[PDB]
Amino acid sequence: EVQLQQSGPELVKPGASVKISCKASGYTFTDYYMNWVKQSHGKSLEWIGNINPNNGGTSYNQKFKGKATLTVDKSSTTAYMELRSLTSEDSAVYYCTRSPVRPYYFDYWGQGTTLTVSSAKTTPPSVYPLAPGCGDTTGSSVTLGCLVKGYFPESVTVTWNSGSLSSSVHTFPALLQSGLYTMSSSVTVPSSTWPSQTVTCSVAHPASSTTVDKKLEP
Amino acid sequence: DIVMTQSHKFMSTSVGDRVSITCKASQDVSTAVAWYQQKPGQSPKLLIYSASYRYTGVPDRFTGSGSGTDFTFTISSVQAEDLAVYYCQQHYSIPRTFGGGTKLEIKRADAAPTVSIFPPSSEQLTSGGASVVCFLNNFYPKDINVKWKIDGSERQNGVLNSWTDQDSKDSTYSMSSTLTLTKDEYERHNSYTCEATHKTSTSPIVKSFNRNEC
Amino acid sequence: GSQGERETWGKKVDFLLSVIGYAVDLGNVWRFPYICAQNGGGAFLLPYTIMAIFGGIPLFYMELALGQYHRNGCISIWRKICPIFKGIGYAICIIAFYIASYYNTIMAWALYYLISSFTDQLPWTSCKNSWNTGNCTNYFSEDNITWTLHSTSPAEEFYTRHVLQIHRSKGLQDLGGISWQLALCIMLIFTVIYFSIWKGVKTSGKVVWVTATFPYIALSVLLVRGATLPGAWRGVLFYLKPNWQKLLETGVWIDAAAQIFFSLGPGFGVLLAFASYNKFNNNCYQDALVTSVVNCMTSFVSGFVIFTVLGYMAEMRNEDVSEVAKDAGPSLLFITYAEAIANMPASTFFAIIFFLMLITLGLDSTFAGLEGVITAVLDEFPHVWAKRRERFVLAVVITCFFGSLVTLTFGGAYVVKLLEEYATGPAVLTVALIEAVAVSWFYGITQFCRDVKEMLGFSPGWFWRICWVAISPLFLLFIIASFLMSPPQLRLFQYNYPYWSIILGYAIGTSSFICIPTYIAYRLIITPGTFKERIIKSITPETP
Ligand SMILES: Brc1ccc([C@@H]2CCNC[C@H]2COc2ccc3c(c2)OCO3)cc1
Ligand SMILES: *[C@@H]1O[C@H](CO)[C@@H](O)[C@H](O)[C@H]1NC(C)=O
Repeated sequence: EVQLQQSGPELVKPGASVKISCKASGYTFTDYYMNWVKQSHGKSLEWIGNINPNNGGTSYNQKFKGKATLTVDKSSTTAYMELRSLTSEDSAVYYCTRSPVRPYYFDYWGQGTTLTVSSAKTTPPSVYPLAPGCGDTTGSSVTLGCLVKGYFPESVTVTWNSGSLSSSVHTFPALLQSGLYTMSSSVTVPSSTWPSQTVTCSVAHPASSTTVDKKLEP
Repeated sequence: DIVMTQSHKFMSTSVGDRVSITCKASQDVSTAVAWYQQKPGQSPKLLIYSASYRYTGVPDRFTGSGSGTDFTFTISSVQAEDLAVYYCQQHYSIPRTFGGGTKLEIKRADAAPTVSIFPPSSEQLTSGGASVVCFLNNFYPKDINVKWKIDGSERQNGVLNSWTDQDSKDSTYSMSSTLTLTKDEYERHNSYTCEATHKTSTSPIVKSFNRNEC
Repeated sequence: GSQGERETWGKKVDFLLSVIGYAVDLGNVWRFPYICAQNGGGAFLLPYTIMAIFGGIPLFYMELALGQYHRNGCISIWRKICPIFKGIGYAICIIAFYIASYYNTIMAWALYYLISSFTDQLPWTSCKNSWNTGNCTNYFSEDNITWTLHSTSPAEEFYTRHVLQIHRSKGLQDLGGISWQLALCIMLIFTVIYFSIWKGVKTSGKVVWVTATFPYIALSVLLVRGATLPGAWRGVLFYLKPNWQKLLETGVWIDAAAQIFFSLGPGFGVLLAFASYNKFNNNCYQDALVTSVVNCMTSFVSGFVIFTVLGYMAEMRNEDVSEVAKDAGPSLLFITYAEAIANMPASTFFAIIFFLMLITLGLDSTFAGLEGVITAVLDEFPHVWAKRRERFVLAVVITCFFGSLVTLTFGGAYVVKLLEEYATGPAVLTVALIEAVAVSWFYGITQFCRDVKEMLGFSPGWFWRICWVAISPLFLLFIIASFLMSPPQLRLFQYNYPYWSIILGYAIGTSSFICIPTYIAYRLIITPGTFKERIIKSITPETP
C-alpha cells in the first residue's frame, strides 16, 4: 500500500553536508504535503518543515531555517532533505512523513534514517561466537549467543539463521566507549535440534559494508 | 509557538487495565490534537486525529477525548503488543509541536532471572581476547543485582550491564552482564562464576564453568 | 459676470459625510484588519497612530485648507501657486484613470454576487453546478473528510471558475476575452455613479447620505452577528494579540505609514475638490480632524467585523486563524468570508448586505475620485468647457468603462493586481511629496499660516508648521525610498507574475509621471528670459 522508503544510515564528518531521500509510493504523490520530523536520541519529535510536491512549496520552521533544505521530484515521486553544518546534535534519526493539508496529521511515516556525525573512523565489528561450554547440563532448551565487539557507528544488524527461527532471541543494546560500540546477542532454542542441525549467527555492518557470519560450535 | 507538555514521562499499567495518558497544550486548541504510537524500533504510527476521531486501521481499544487545551488518550484493553511510547501533537498553529513522550511500561508478576554464563570462544582466544558473558533472561521487574566472581571474589572492573526494553509478548525485561578480560588473565584462572540477586528469591543464583576445555 | 464666483455645498453634514465617504472603502474593511493582525497585532496601533498624527493628518488638513481657501481645481490652483508644477494636476488625472480601471470591477464582482444572492439556495453552497470540477468537496457532506492538495472548496470554485473565470486565462500574457457579465455589472456601476455625479456636488453629496452610512449598518449587522458566533474569540485573539517584537522591524513602521497615507489619501485632488465648494468663513480644522478620526476608528471596528466571522470560521475548521486568513486580497472577502456567512441562518440576508456593503463602500469613494478630476478639467478650461457638465462627465465615465475592458477579461484579476501594486503607489506618493513640498516650501508655510489665519481666524499651531515643513515630506519620502528599494514580487491564485511584470508596472507607474518634468520643461522651455529669470517668474504666483 502506502510506502515511504527512506535512505540508509549515513556516517558523515562534522562540518560537511548530507542528503537523505524518501521514495513515496502507493498514493497520488501530488495530493499530499511531504514533511520531515527530527528525532534525537532520547528526545521528542521535532517538526523540520513541509514541502508542496507540485511547486516545491517549502514551509520551514524558524528553528530549522537555513539548517535543512527540502526538495522534491515528481518524475520519480521522491522528496529529499539536505543538511549542512553538521554537529553532534544532528546525530539523530530523521523521518519523512506524509500529511494532508487539513487536518494536519502525519498518517504515514518512513522507517527512519540514522545519521551519525562524528570524525571517528568506520570500524568493522569483531564477531565472536558465544557458545555454551561442553560441560553444561543440556535441558529442554539451550541459550546461545554471538558477540559483536568494537565498531562505529551504531549501524549493525545481527540475524539468526536467515531469520528462522527467532521466537526466543534476546538482543542486548550496544554500549559506546572510547569511540567504539560493543553489543551481544542471545537465542533460546530447544535441545532437540542441536547439535544435530546447523545454527549460525550473521553479523552485518552497513556503514563499513562488511558481513561476517559465524556458526556456533560447542 | 506552542509547548506540548506531558508531565508524566513514564506510566505503569497492566495487561487488560484501563490506561489514560494526558496532554497539556500552551493555548486553546479546540479539537486539534493528534495522538501517535511509536513502538520501540518502529516509525511513529498515527492513532488519533482531531482529539476524538480514530484513524483507519486502529483497533477499537484506542480512544481519544478532550476539548480545549487538555486532551486524553485511553486504552481499554492493553495488550502485550500495545507496549510503546506515545506522543501527542497539535495540528492547528504553525509550527506543529510534539509532546515529551510517555513510555507505557507493563506490570506483571515476578519472574526468576535465567542466568547463563559463557566462556570465551576459540575465535576470540585466537584473537587474543577473552570475554566471559552472563545473560539474565526473562525476569521482572527491572531492578536486579548482578555480582561477578572470577574465582569467588566480586569482580567489578570491566563489568557492563545492558538492560533491554520490556517485552511485547510476555512483558519480561532481559539484561546482559559482560565481564571482558585479556587472554593472559583468562589462561591463569579456571572456574568463572556469575550470580544474580533478584526479589523473587533471597538467595542469589550462582552459575559457574571451567576453563579447562569445558 | 457670467459664472464668476463658484457654487457652494448644500449643508455642513453633506460635506462631512462626503469626505468620510471618500475616506472609507473596501480597504478600510479588510486591508487594515489583515495588516494589523499580521504586524504585531494590537501593538500595530502604536505606530499607526503616530504615522497618522505626523503624516496623514497634516497632509489631509493642508490639502483641505488649500481646497477651501483657493477654490481652484487640481490644475488651475497650480497656476496661482507654482505654475511649473501645473503638471501635477495633469498627473493625477492620469493616475485616477488607472485606478478607475480596476477599483470598480471589484464592485462589479460584489454586484455579480449581490444579484446572484437572491436565490433561496446560494450558488456557492453546493458543488452540483455547471462550473465545479471533480475536486469540488463541500459540507453537509460526509464528515471525516481529509483535504487534498488538488481539492477545492465550492466558494473557491465559484469565485475562480465563474465570476472571474480566471482558469480560462494563463496570466498577463493571455487574459482575453471579456466576461460580459462583469461588463454589465460595471456598466450598471458606471450608471449608478453617472446619476450620482453628472449633476455635480449636489447629487454626489446626496447619494453619499446612503453610500457612507450604510456600510456602518452592514458592518453592525455582521458585527453583532459575528460576535454571537461560537469560538469567535480566536479571530479577536489573533487580531489584537500584542507581539511587540515585530515592532522592532523597520518594515512594520513602513507598512503603517503606507496604510494611513493610502487610507486618508491626501494630495490626490479629491479633497481639494471636496473642499473647494465650501464657505470661506466655515471652519475646516475640526472638519479634517474629525473626518480622519472616523476613518481610523471605522477601520478599528471593521477589524472586529472581519475577525469575528474569521474566528467562527477558524472554530468550525481548526484554529490558528492565520492559516484561514493567509491570503489577503479579494479571496479574504469573496471566498473565506462568503463561505463563512454561508453556514449562518438566513444567509440570503447577510450575503445581500455583505456584497451590497462592498458596492456601497466603493461607490462613495469613486464618486469623490471622479469629482476631483472633473473639477480640475472644468476649472482649467472654463468657457471652452462647462458648456454642459453631462458631456464631460459622460466622457470620463465611458472612458472608465473602456479602461476597465482590460480588467473585465478572464485574467483581469491578474491585471487588477498589476495595477493595484505597481501603478498607483509610487506615483501617488511622489506627487504627494512634490505637492506638500511646493505648498510648504515654495509658496512658503508662513504665507500658508497667514491663509489659514485669514481662513479660520487664527494661525495654525507650531505643530502643524513643523509637520508641514519637515515631518510630512519626510513621511512621504520614507515610503518612497522604502518602496523603490524593495519592489514586491507578487503572486495570485497559484500563479507567480513574470519577472518582467515590474517593467510593465514601471511603465504604468511612470507613464503618468512623465507630465511633471516635461511640463516643467514646457513652462521653462516656453517663456524666453534667462534660466534664473524665467524660473523666478515661474515659481512666483500671479501678483494680481
Ligand atoms: Br494610491 C490611493 C490614494 C488614495 C485613495 C483613496 C483613499 C481611500 N478612499 C478611497 C480612495 C480613492 O480611490 C479612488 C477610487 C475611484 C476613483 C478615484 C480614486 O479617482 C477616479 O475614480 C486610494 C488609492
Ligand atoms: C483536480 O485538480 C487537479 C489539479 O489541481 C487536476 O490535475 C485534476 O485533473 C482535477 N480533477 C479533475 C477531475 O479534473
